[PDB]
Amino acid sequence: PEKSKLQEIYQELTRLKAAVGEL
Amino acid sequence: PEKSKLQEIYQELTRLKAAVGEL
Amino acid sequence: PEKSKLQEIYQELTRLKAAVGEL
Amino acid sequence: PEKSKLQEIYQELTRLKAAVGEL
Amino acid sequence: PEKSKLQEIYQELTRLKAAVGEL
Amino acid sequence: PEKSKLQEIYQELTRLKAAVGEL
Amino acid sequence: PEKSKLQEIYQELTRLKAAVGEL
Amino acid sequence: PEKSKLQEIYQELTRLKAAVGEL
Amino acid sequence: PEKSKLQEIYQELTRLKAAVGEL
Amino acid sequence: PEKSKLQEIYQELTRLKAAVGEL
Amino acid sequence: PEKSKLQEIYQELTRLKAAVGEL
Amino acid sequence: PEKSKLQEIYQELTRLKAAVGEL
Amino acid sequence: PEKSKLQEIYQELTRLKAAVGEL
Amino acid sequence: PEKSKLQEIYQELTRLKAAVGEL
Amino acid sequence: PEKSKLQEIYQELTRLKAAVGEL
Amino acid sequence: PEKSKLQEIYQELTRLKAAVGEL
Amino acid sequence: PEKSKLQEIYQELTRLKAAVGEL
Amino acid sequence: PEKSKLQEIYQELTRLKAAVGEL
Amino acid sequence: PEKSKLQEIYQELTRLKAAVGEL
Amino acid sequence: PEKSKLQEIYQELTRLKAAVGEL
Amino acid sequence: PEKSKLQEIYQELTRLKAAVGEL
Amino acid sequence: PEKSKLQEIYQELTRLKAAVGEL
Amino acid sequence: PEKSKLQEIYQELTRLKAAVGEL
Amino acid sequence: PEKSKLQEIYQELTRLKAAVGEL
Repeated sequence: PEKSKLQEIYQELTRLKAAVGEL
Repeated sequence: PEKSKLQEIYQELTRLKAAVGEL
Repeated sequence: PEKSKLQEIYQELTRLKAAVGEL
Repeated sequence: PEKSKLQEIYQELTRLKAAVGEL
Repeated sequence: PEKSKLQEIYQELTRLKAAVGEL
Repeated sequence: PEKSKLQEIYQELTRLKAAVGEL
Repeated sequence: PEKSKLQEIYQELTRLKAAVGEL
Repeated sequence: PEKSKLQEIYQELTRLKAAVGEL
Repeated sequence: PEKSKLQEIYQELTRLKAAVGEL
Repeated sequence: PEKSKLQEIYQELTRLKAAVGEL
Repeated sequence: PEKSKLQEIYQELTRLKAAVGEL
Repeated sequence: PEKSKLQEIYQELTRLKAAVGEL
Repeated sequence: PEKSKLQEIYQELTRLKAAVGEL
Repeated sequence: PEKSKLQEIYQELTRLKAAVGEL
Repeated sequence: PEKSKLQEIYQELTRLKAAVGEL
Repeated sequence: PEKSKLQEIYQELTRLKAAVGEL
Repeated sequence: PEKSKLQEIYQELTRLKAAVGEL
Repeated sequence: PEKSKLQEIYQELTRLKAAVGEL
Repeated sequence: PEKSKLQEIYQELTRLKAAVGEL
Repeated sequence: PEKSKLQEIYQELTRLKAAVGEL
Repeated sequence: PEKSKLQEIYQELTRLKAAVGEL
Repeated sequence: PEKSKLQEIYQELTRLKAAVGEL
Repeated sequence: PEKSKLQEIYQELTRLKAAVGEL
Repeated sequence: PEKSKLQEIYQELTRLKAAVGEL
């Protein structure tokens, strides 16, 4: 597992948090 | 921790993003 | 990072998916 | 990948779970 | 927002429809 | 809460508007 | 969609029910 | 369910309240 | 306005029709 | 109260007007 | 249509009944 | 039932009151 | 004006007709 | 009181006028 | 037609009856 | 029954009173 | 003038006719 | 009193006038 | 014809009866 | 019976009174 | 003048005729 | 008294006049 | 003819009877 | 019987009285 993978996971979570905040 | 684990995590996030987009 | 950490992360995602399915 | 990264991921999930519980 | 809220809204509408039908 | 619920609510309102227009 | 929205919808319905009861 | 749906529901209620006030 | 009001109006008219028929 | 009620009231008035015109 | 309208109609009928009783 | 209906009813009553006053 | 009044008028006329027939 | 009553009264008066004219 | 009219008619008849009784 | 009828009746009575006064 | 008056007049004439017939 | 009575009176007077003219 | 006329006629007859009784 | 009849009767009596006064 | 007077006159004439017949 | 009586009286006088003329 | 005439006639006859009784 | 008859009778008596006065 590489650093760039966890970043991409973290970045998805961020975009999921923002979507819920628009519900 | 192996690569296939983070993929499965990433893949779940994807299916969570899609579900919220149908709310 | 240890295996048990990614499992706990995966398990949280699971419980988040189920909550959204009850919205 | 370091321990502090998975913690930050876990912590985001936590704050996402709480937001959905307020929907 | 939870399921029980939309039900209570739907149930009010129902009782409003019935009242108008008695006018 | 799912999309089909708000539709059913919207559809009831529609039939309530039409009933009042016949008073 | 937030909780305060469905409340405002519910509250309008309430004031509509009361108006019809004065017809 | 999206924000624009509850608005459209709220807006219908408004036009229903106004119609009853003309009875 | 309620159903019982229009009935009472209709019933008065009836008793007015009968009175004129005795003139 | 329904449309057909006010019509029946209006129709009675009509027949009362005609009776008085024969006095 | 409002309550005060049917009252005013009912009140006119009353004064019409009384006039006929003086014929 | 609409406002214009009760007005037309009220207006007929008026013309009935005037006719009786000419008897 | 009531029925019994015109009868009393008619009845007087009758008794006037009979008186003239005795002149 | 009906039209036919006043006619019968008027008709009696007529026959009373004619009788006096033969005195 | 008003009550006072039939009275005046009745009163004339009375004075006609009395005149014939003096013939 | 109309006003003009009772007048015509009253007017006949008048002409009957005058005829008797010439007997 | 009453019937009994003209009879009394007629009866006097009769007794006058008889008196002249004895002249 | 009827016309035929005064005629019979007048006719008697006539026959009385004629009798005196033969004295 | 009035009462005072027949009296005056009756009174003349009386004075005619008395004159014949002096022949 | 009319006024002119009793006058003609009265006038005959007058001419009968005058004839007797010439006997 | 009465019948018995002319008889008494006639009777005197008779007794005058008889007296002359004795001259 | 009748005409034929005075004639019979006149006729007696005539026959009395003639008797005296023969004395 | 009046009473005083027949008396004067009767009185003449009387004076004629007395004259013949002196022949 | 008329005045002129008794005069003619009276006048005859007069001429009878005068004739006797010449006997």
